[PDB]
Amino acid sequence: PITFPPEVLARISPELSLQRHLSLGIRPCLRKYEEFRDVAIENNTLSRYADAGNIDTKNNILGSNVLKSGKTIVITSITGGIIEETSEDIIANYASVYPVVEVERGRVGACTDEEMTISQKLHDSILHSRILPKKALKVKAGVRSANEDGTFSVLYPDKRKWSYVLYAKIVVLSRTGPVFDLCWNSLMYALQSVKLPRAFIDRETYEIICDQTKSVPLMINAKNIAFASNYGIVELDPECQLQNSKLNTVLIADLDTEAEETSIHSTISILAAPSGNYKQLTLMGGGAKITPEMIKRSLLLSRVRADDLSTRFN
Amino acid sequence: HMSLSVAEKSYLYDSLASTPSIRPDGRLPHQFRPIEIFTDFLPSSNGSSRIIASDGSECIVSIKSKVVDHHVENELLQVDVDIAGQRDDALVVETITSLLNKVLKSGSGVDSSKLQLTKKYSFKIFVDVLVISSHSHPISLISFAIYSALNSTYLPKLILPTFHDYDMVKLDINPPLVFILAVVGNNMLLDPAANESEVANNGLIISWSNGKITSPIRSVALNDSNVKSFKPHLLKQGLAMVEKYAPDVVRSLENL
Amino acid sequence: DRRRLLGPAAAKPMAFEQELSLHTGFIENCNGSALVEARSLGHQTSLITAVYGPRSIRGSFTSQGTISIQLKNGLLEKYNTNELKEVSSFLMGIFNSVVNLSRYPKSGIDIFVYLTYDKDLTNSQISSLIPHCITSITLALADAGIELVDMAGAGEANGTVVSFIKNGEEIVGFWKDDGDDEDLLECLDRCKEQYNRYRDLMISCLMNQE
Amino acid sequence: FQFPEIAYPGKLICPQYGTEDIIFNYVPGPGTKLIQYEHNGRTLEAITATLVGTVRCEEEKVKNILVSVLPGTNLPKEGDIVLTRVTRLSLQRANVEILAVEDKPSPIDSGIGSNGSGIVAAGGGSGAATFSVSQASSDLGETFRGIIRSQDVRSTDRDRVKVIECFKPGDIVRAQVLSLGDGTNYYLTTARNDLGVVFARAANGAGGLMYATDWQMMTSPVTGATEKRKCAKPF
Amino acid sequence: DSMSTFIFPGDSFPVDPTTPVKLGPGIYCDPNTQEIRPVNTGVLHVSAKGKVQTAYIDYSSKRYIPSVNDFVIGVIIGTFSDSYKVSLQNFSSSVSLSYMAFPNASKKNRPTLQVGDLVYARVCTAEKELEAEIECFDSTTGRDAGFGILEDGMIIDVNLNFARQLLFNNDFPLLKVLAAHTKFEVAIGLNGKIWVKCEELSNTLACYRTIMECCQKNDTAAFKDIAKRQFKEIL
Amino acid sequence: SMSVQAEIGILDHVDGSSEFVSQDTKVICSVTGPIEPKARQELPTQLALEIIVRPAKGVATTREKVLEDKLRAVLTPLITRHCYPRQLCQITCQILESGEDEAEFSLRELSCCINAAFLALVDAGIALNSMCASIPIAIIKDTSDIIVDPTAEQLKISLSVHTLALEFVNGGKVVKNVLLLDSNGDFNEDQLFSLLELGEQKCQELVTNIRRIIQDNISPRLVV
Amino acid sequence: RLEIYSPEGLRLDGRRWNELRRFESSINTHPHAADGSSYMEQGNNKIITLVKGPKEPRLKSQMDTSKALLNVSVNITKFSKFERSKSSHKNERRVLEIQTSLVRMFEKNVMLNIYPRTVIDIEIHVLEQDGGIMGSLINGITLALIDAGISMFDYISGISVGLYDTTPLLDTNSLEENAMSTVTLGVVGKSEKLSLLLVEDKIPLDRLENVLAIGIAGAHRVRDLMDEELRKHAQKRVSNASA
Ligand code: NA
Ligand code: NA
Ligand code: NA
Repeated sequence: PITFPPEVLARISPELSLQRHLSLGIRPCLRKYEEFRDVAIENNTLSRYADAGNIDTKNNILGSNVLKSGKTIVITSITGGIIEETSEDIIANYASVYPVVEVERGRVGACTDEEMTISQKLHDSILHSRILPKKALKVKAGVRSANEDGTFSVLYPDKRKWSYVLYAKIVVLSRTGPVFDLCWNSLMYALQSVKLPRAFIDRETYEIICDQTKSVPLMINAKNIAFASNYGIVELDPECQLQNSKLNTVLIADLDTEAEETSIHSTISILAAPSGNYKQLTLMGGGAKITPEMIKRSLLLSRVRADDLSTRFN
Repeated sequence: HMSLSVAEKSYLYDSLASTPSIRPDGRLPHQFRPIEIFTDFLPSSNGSSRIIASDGSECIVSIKSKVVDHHVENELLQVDVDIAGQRDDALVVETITSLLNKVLKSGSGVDSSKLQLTKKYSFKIFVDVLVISSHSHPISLISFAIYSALNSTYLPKLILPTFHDYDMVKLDINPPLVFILAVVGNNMLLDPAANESEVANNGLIISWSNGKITSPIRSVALNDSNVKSFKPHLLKQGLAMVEKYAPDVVRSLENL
Repeated sequence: DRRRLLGPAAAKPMAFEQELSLHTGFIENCNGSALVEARSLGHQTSLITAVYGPRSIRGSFTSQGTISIQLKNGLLEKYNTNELKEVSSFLMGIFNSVVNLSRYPKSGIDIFVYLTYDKDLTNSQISSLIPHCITSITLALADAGIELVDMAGAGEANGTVVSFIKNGEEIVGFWKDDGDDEDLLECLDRCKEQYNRYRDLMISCLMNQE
Repeated sequence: FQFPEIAYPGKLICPQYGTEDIIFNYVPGPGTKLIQYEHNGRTLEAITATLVGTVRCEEEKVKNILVSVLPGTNLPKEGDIVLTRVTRLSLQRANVEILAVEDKPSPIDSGIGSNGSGIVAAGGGSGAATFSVSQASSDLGETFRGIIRSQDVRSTDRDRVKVIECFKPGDIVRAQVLSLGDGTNYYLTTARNDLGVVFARAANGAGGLMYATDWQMMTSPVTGATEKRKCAKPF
Repeated sequence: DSMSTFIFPGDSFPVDPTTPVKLGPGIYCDPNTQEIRPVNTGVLHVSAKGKVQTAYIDYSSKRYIPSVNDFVIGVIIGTFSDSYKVSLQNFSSSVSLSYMAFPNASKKNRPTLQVGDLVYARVCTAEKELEAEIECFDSTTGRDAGFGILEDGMIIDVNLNFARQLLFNNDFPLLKVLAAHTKFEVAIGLNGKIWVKCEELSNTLACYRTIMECCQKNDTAAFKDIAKRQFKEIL
Repeated sequence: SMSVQAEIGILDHVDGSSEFVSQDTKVICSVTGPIEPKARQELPTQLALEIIVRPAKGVATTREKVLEDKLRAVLTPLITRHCYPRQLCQITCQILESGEDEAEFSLRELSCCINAAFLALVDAGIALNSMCASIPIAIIKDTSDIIVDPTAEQLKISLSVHTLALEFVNGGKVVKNVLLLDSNGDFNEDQLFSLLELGEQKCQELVTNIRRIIQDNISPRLVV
Repeated sequence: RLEIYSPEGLRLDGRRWNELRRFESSINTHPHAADGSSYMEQGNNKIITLVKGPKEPRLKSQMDTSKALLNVSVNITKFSKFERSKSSHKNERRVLEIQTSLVRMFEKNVMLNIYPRTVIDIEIHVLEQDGGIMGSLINGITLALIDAGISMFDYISGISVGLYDTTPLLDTNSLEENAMSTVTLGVVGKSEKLSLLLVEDKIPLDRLENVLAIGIAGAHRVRDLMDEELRKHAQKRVSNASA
């Protein structure tokens, strides 16, 4: 009786592996249909403001997050810069971060389609979910006036304009499936931990420089913070069903384990807020027919997942 | 040269590991191959050197200078290496670049004070290396060329700084030398040939300055086929060998 | 950059003896993996290695294995690219001495070392970081099922990194970059003690874990 | 003395020979290597484990013995059984890609999802155009490639073999490695009862899975139609 | 049936279920659902009967796909050990032309065709798993079948529909309006290639121009006029 | 209410080509295939897709990469790929005019890209499983109304934006599947399903119109 | 502004309108590095040209069954100018244009068809630069290719001519190249036929022909020089090799 390990079976016949597992009410990732992977978070451990008592001088990380789901790890770090500005709920008044996603797989070289699309979609979804107002990125410049004559002190208000620019570096270790959701959630927690450094100043122009210790809260709209979910729609093939000693379709949550990623072509992805509103929805009917029922169950599961991810910490 | 057969490698290794070692051209373990050097041929540069080895390895070094604030530029000496047939991205090129930058670090590679003009300004030294040809690790080749170039380097004379229009002062400094050694069995070899480097158990990069064995010191695989471990007494042998046979390289290079 | 979101160009960046934990096989999409965390007084480090291989190589037939080593800056861009590639070359030499390359013709082994965390509260740190790199790479290679003639170990003292095999009888690696001038023998002894401890810890980790 | 049973890299198992009576000659098998260590200013020739796992000394035909180390308590080699995917077909040969070597997937990451949302080959995306040959062995989903020549399909009747009746694109074929070949391809064979098509789909990968009915024939359960392959014997 | 009807991919197939129907281009039999479904946009074409009717969809295409018994015009782009590498269309997968595939051909007597030569051949093999094969002889008897080299002519790129119409439809006036002006040799290749040679270069040029202009225009009756204006030898 | 302009077979050196225009959004697409793929693109049992999207202004970025990704998600199940094993289909879209504020939105461009790509695939003669139609839909800030084919102005004040690409069979009367639904902004379930019903109707309208446009210039090419 | 051309008819360097800079060449200067080689000095321009081949193609791509592959690599060192360039020039579009220009120049001169399934790599190092560098590159390539024994139809002589107001100035240096438009010419042998014609800045049409007239002539002189070296180097190394 010839036999293949689950790994190499997932390599050889992903569809058959998926169907066979689903015939037993389980998945090749050893979770049942609507069972998410648990998540664990280490928040603000890499930031320079990690320790208020002993602030790291060399560090330039404004925000930090370390997420772990299943066996996949995501490390997100928020750095910053300043741009000189020139010259409602509408989208014009909102901002976004500029993320660089680095999914650690065997290769070395320029960005893959995965990394590029995940980065861009992170940016765009941050913009459209309206989590970060442009107003919150405005810098209130203090001025460095000289102590008597002999050194220098800075005065902040309790004359050009300026704006904060946030950058995100997101590295993904031990990828086993689609990692956009993990990146989004990690970036959310990371954004919640960001502290904006205070800034001061002295055809010719003087540079603006950030204060070493002082920092103000990055005030984001907590109302609009959503969390990410993904789902697969699988059509059961009668021949590949196990004996377990007329067509059916099942909904699957939190895809993983290659067999699922290779076989499933009908996918749903949601950014859902704890309040009840939805920030993003993506339907791709590459395989099985996407019915309204599936959409509704997906929205339900996305919202409970959102409540879960927003409540489980603090 | 490179890509020798297993038979050739066995023969060469057996000759090089026997006591005493028999080198393919009959050289003594401490003997260098004939090279010749030319200087002062690039007028546009402050210094210049060209070194040609007997096996064909040829290198060119240019010495240029520019005024900089120490405070904004703490590094007053920068080495840029360009090897022909190798991209600037290449691992070996950046390795050699880093190494050379460390041998020549203004910190203690050379005497920084000799560069100072004013308490706010000085000459930054740009050392540009162009390896035209190389059949072995070119680190010693480059090092020697740089030595010659620096020992024949002239800079504009100070009188914001203004400079003499026609008169220039010779840059006085003791440039360091980097030596490369081949570890074959229990034998240490100076100036390893390509075929010698193809069978060498390992290698030793040993820097040298003012008559002292200075840093950086590296162990370096001269190949990937026969890289083996070595005993510490061999390292001691290499160091002793350098500090014994270095002042004659220094007096040979510094006699003009 | 056309392949990255770097944001506005007008913007400018914001300016302003030791305990060991060793684990293996926690990264699922590679052959080998190792987590090494080190804690000394007022100094804490932590790094991860991943061995992808034996993989296929582009180009002509090769008679033996071809090892690549890639150092990746973690968090802070702490080190120069040239120095990273130099250290990479050093490690390549070491594990060219250690790995049984004859077993892997026409094949490439790619090793990645992520320098996630390196915060030392004390107020050229590459040297002190190299032995942990070597530890992690040996662990990950053993974890990947990549054959090793020995367990490559190392130690650091006075800017002198020395990497040993065979119970410290012979040397596979020697790195000396300034870091003051002291005689060679005691650096050898200290680095050898570090090596032996690291070796014991690594075999222990390879016996509780694999 | 008795050979130690647990093994780690750098650990010495036994000397080159041993007498207990006759003089066992020790052959360094998989996971071991014959290294000449130096002790007390003197030479010792020993079999050394190069892997982590249980050592085994098994006996095959004064009399020498095979010493190896097995993981637990890879790379295609000559004689190794590999599971492959038929990529190309021609009158002379069958091009395949190695998916697994001895119940071990190669590579470990196939690169799924790397290239986007459609159905894309390992190097059919943006990443393949910007791959650094200088700094890496191969790209993300790159596999060891293999060739099953028409002659090496069967044991007999090798002269007039139609590869189109043996394999189809997309088929999963169980093969054995004849030779290392060149840099591009291993040379494989299916000339054994346990070697050949282990998985196949009707209509050249488009239809549903077929099952092996006879040595040279599979059939589809839903259609009933039969297709001609060279089936590896199950069980 | 006899009434041809416009059809889109996904539309319901309108032929008689009880009547057996052999399926041509445009009509796809789904490997999983076993449903008969149209996959090309165009005109649905049902032949009368016989023994079974043919249902096919005539659709506008520019890209040729090799099918057996097709007369094609290729260009030699490579020479191998026992075959020619031939191109039926730029950027398309090449086709094989055996050295044995010629009249009076043996291992001692080889064909004299070089890289860059035009060959007029018949698609003898077009398997979906293999490289297509063409021939320059009657496969049955082994003698000349009107195939072979095309020398010193001019080639014309044309859409598939135009070429098929040119080879099969005798009520097509282009050849007739061309014959009205000059004597010419023509080779028609279903791969969308038309070879033309006249005794005088001027006349061949005229043929080229008028054939291409006729190809760009949908109206058939215009041809004569075009030919006139083209053979009036304007610049 | 919704009227579009569309042309077919406008490019000479490709197998198929199309020009799609909705409001101010203008996109030209080309298709070459099935042709020989390079080894890294090749698939054993099915057609491989090389998809390219070029912006109206500037040079291709990650934005256009996402556009290519979604376009691929739409076109992959559309094409009968198993008819062309080990072959390539080259699909290139050149956005001539965005018809929307590029920095904030790209849904118009995406929809027109899908429509144009479909039309060009039809013109090329490539086997398609079924028909397809895509529309952009917006929900406005104050009115909270659902606008199909929204203008750039309407987009500026939109509360949410949506791309709806549907797959049609049987004369364009039956919805086989939803190829793509890309929803971004703030919205709820009720709004979603209202948007889906209206969207489906308008997309059916678009399918009909597209059928007519296709037959209008394909029919004269063919013989009775 | 300064007397680029004095009423006396002299230039800043002291040359007249129709005089070449100092032109010296050396052949077989790197016998252990390349099959052919040339070191060349034109004014202050100092260039090393290395010809490797014909040889086996590195890849089993880039192999042509009908002709040889010709590659040209131009290395403009960072120390070629007075002010060191902090940036490499290797991937600049200017350098790529120069490379492709030289390649397409010598594709029609070198008999590539008699070296099929081979690759001819040309490796150039510009050690020092002082204007008119294109013609210098051309001359270096010609010399090195001839030294390699690689067959070609004729010499190709490169020269530059600036246009100051009404008068053209032959073989312009760096100072003349600035504040003036220049034409670069690649002339085949002693013929009037041009391999290369490069104009990168605005020039009055009605005065272009005249600029060519002297240019060609100058190029001819350059040919006579290169020739004069080769023969000598030939005459020397064919007599000493005897007995
Ligand atoms: Na290898
Ligand atoms: Na000439
Ligand atoms: Na003259």
